[PDB]
Amino acid sequence: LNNYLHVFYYSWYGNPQFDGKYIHWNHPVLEHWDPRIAKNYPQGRHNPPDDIGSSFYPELGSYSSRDPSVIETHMRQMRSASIGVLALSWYPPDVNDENGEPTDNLVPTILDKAHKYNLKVTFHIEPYSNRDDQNMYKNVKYIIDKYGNHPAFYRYKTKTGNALPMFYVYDSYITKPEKWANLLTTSGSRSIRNSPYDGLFIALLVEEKHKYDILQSGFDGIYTYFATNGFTYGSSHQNWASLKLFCDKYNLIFIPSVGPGYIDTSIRPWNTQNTRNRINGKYYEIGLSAALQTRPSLISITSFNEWHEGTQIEKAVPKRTSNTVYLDYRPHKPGLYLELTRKWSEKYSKERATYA
Repeated sequence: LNNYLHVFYYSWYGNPQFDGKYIHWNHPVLEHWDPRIAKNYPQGRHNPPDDIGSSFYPELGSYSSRDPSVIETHMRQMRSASIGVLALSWYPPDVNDENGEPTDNLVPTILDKAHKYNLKVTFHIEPYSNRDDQNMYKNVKYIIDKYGNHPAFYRYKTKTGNALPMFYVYDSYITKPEKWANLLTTSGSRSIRNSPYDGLFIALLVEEKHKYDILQSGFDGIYTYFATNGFTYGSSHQNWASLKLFCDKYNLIFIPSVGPGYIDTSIRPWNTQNTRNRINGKYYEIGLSAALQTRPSLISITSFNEWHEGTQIEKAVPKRTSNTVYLDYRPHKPGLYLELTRKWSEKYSKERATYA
């Protein structure tokens, strides 16, 4: 199993059988700002189980994230792809994304199923409202306290030989660098350094200018997130060679993010310009290759199951309804992207042995 390969996991899906209502599968269609353009595009909410807010359709159907057999199936799928760590999208207690319900309750149940299958869980801290250094302190404390002692809880073994919690921080540039300094540098106001709530904090790099923002802040590494090649400076594959060199120069952990494709037109119908076709896994493989060539300490995959954005590697079946033809993995099997991940996971693990 590959402890140096991470996948972004989402636990925000609900259905009537396990939740009493659909959550996320019933997604609003997001109206365009200009009435002239919005007139022409679908409006309202998707009506599951047949009509979901995705271009693809899951083998497990419009599933609930809290269904224990679903979590188990997911774990087995990851296992079969040689992914060791799942980076769990996280919001604080009783907070959630705008189309979801709080998901911190699932964490104990997710950890259990992860350990059952010898997987590790790390945390992907979402931009919850009024996130700053203070409540970031509180929430890092929360995570390490509640979940730190669980056997599935992920720690990365440093060069020093000290195993530390990892935190991926999405949209980290929202908070000013000098506020992050309070949390992330040794002399900071509310510094987590050399305390029991220490960790490797990974900042999201969108733009070139952020290199210096991140340096100031005290972050331990950078990650690119976006599946779309060339959507941002960071998600452009060509800029990776450059970013690796920068991270090695200032002792940062560079974690590139690779995706199978992108299509979110089921919930943003104008946004065809950002669609990247999977071209039967060739786009995913060109991604992985580019990521491997940087000789990185870790690699991340966007995503396991972001169904809305069409970036999932989870199993997907062909499906057609009264007025939709879902995209599928044909001519290949439902497990294609898991099967491809495995091949590249193994190549990576054998190569990584020679730069450790």
